[PDB]
Amino acid sequence: FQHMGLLSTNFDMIQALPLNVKQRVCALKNLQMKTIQIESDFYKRVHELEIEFEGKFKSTFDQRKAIVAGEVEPTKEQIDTPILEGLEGDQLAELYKAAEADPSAKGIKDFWLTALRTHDLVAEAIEEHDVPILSYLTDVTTAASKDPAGFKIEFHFATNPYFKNQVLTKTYLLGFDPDAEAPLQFDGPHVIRAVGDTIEWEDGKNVTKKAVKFLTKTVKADSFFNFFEPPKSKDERNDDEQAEEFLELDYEMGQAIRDTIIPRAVLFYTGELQSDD
Amino acid sequence: FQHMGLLSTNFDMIQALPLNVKQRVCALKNLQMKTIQIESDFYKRVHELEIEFEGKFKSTFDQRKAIVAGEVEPTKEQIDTPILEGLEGDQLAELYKAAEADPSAKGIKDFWLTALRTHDLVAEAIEEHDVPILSYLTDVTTAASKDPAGFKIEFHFATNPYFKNQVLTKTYLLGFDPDAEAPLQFDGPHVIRAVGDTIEWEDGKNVTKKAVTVKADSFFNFFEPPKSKDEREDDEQAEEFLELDYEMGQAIRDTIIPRAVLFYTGELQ
Amino acid sequence: MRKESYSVYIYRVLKQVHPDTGVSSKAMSIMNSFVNDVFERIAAEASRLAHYNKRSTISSREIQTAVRLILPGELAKHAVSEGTKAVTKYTSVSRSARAGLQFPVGRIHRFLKQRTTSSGRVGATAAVYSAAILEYLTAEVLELAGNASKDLKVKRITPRHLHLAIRGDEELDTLIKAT
Repeated sequence: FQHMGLLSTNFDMIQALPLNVKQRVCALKNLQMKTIQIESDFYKRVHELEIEFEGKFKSTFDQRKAIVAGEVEPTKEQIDTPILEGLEGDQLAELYKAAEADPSAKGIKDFWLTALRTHDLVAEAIEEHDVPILSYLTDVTTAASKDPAGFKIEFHFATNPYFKNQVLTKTYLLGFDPDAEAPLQFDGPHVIRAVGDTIEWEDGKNVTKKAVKFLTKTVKADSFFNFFEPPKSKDERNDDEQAEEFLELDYEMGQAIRDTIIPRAVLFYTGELQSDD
Repeated sequence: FQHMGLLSTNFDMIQALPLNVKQRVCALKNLQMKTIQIESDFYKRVHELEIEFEGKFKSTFDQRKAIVAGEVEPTKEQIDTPILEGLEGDQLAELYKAAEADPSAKGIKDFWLTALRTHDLVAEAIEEHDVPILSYLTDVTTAASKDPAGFKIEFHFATNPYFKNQVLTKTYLLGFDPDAEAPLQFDGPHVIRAVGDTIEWEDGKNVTKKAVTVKADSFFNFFEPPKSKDEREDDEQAEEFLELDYEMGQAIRDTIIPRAVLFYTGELQ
Repeated sequence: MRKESYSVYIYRVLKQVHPDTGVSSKAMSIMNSFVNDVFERIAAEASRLAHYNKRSTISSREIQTAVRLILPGELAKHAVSEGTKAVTKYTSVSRSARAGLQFPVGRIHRFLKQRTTSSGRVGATAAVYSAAILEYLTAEVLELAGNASKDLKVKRITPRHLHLAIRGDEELDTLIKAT
């Protein structure tokens, strides 16, 4: 979006401006940096607003967790809410008759796996060997922080034969000030560093690593759980144009989970939220 | 949002759910409506923040206006600011030598016309007969309101032979609450009504009308926005036209006004 | 293979070939099984063909060859013609509207990447080609089924209409039983 150089769309118009008009444009360039600096302060206030609203959302998220885990039963008010909207005639009543109750089925099985995999972006990171692991996810939560600035996403897993961790954490440290390397490019909070989480895999279960062979080396294998081994920033590095797009992809997937899936999880569970490619 | 439940991506999984699990999903649907209600309150709070930040943004925008109008000269700090980024000392020095100063040139000519027409969406609404009119634009400003909820965009025109108005105003009244008839679709503020402004055209200059007198394609139809249903023949397409007019307002308010000089240079693509 | 949902896209193709016709849920579930089962045969064949290339690539031509191996007779020829046209429109809005298709190019691209056992890239034209082939078959199966259902003076495509559509087509019947 923001270009740096002789590639600007109206360069030839700029080049022909008399010097005194050029100097007026320079002043607007300076003023534009002040405008972006104020936008930075705005984004900081929005971040604190999101922090403040965690307590407000908490009740509905906790009740969802309790319902999904089978720890609380639906009320009559909840039962009278249609499972799906926009159904003609007897279709709702017939939908409720299509499968009798099963008291052995507790809570909502595979809720978070189904919600995650129905979002097109997160779906692209879920391989088939990830599916039986994500079936043990009991909750996905998110919390933001002011100091240091950023947020985290936590994946809660019941006891499972894949790994010992009960919570897998992904943490994003964000910069809210305009970039000193490019002040005019600031478009909101930007990821400084993504910090993953060490997975304590049981024997033979690490689907993120594979060996290839005179020499044998361990290489990355496609897996959603590479979400917890994010690529390093330049400050910790030892390809730069391709590691940094991968970090942006990882951050964008984090943003989708935090901003979209977690607040609207059941609509992805049903598949009522769809994306036209 | 899929409004035909049978077309839902996981319908068959839902349909096969035992009745007692279905009833748990129903509870989640109910909880989801409460969640959307709180998201609604979040957007109201974001709106109040945009209003609070107007005093800080306005000072930088007022200074831009004075620079564009030629009412103040650049400082020494402002002159040391590169006209374009990512330029070598060579290129910048050569750029500054390409055209000598012209004391007849006041301010920055066609600033807002160039900025508006460099935005792909707004460019498609500017016809050729709109170009000489938009060249008299001296400022474009925007301000938001809490009650009634919405925002406005004001287009400031220097004295011009096309119309007598000094300011053309576009006002959007917004709804911040979920639709009670369908709470699950709420994805933020939605336009209730767009109100334009009567243009006092001089004789023969109304580029919005043409003799075939019929309506003519013109940017300035932005100031005769389509009516909502209470003021209305076709409804499903009049509401699409209202959304397009609202989306054009959002582009000007959220994107062009805060970064106008980046559209003037073409550094935002 | 896990059964993906195309219902919304199957419904959009239907409202084209028969704007006045509806489709029951059960009929919609058979259509989905049909598309999924065809797609998995296309994917399996494309993986086997990709191994006869340098870096094990699946392009629009690896899908075209697989279609010629899976679709019999005129079905192949018509699907190949619709697949080439879709690829040509895409390479010349959304990815599917770029190819003139209602079926989802983005989703099918993902389905190809995860289902195919080859080691190399899966090109976007292979997704475009695949979607056009599944759409064509869907549109053909819907045109015949919607034709049948109006013969019976009913406004809804049911499993009975689908079954009559396919058993009244030598190529479609052969395709289904081979699958």
